[PDB]
Amino acid sequence: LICVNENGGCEQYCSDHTGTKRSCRCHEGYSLLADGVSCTPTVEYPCGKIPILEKR
Amino acid sequence: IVGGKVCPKGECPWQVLLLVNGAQLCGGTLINTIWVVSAAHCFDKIKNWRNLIAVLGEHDLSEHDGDEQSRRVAQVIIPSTYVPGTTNHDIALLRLHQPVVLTDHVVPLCLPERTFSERTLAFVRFSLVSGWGQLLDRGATALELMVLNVPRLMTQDCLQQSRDSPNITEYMFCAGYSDGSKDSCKGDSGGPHATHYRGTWYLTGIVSWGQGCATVGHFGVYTRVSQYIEWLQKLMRSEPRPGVLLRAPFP
Ligand SMILES: Cc1cc2ccc1[C@@H](C)COC(=O)Nc1ccc(C3(c4nnn[nH]4)CC3)c(c1)CN(C)C(=O)[C@@H]2Nc1ccc2c(N)nccc2c1
Ligand SMILES: [Ca+2]
Repeated sequence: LICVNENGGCEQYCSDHTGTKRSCRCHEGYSLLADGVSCTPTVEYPCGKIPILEKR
Repeated sequence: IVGGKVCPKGECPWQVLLLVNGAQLCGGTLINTIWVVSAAHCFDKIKNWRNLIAVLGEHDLSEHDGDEQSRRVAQVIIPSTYVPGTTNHDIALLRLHQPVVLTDHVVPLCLPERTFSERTLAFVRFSLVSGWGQLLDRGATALELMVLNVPRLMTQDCLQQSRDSPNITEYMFCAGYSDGSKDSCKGDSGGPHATHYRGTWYLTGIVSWGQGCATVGHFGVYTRVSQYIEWLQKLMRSEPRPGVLLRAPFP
């Protein structure tokens, strides 16, 4: 059950699979990077990001 | 908010101000372009359901700077388990009549998945609470949006550190300080308790209840949003129903 330990290394969501398998996922407005852990915005105003701080 | 600071304009972009007949009622949290999460108790005394307004991009109540967006509240959804005048299940899901437009000053807070919130976010010690509530107990409310960083306690520790109060249930959590220096107040009710994790902010709590404001021996009590994720998600997939107030089964 990899997800209970340090979020399974996921930046956002973590799903446990049969065996030593884990899939990271992201909120809508983000895509998962090829590292399989990181979430990158796909939209101009993704949730939980503060534009005036992001643009700084 | 007692003992916090002004939230610099645009740094709390998911904060919602709820108005009834143009008067300050409660706060709320924008979670996408059409949905706002607030506290069920904010609606106990409403008679004029058609005069409920949500304002996004608000900062200073004394001036209109053009970043404000006002929307009529089309629906207020409350869990069937909430009892008016009490504390448990203090959550409301509000559907705006028209979506807000996302801008640098209007951005949703992430509503997290339950597992992520219970396994990870629940262990992030400090989170931000905000609103235009009382600056002092029995004092004036704020003209500029205020924000405060508060630590979360395990419920066993909240009970031990507190000095005829209602029970702290599994649908709640304590956060704040027992030395009377810092707290959210009644005017902040419904506002966000926002938690940062790996570069993103998430909704973990709703300003709910307590005794006075920043009173010695008492912490602030917040609705434990993780218990409502499935409930909120199912409702957001639902079609609107005539009438503003809707009681929906919980779980
Ligand atoms: C649920 C609840 C809320 C509150 C006090 C008690 C209760 C329960 C026990 C009884 O239930 C109630 O008292 N219910 C209730 C229903 C409607 C209203 C509203 C109102 N009433 N008149 N103008 N506005 C907001 C609608 C109101 C309370 C006003 N009010 C005292 C509240 O909001 C207050 N909020 C906080 C929120 C956060 C607090 C914090 N961290 N540290 C200290 C105190 C705090 C008080
Ligand atoms: Ca303004």
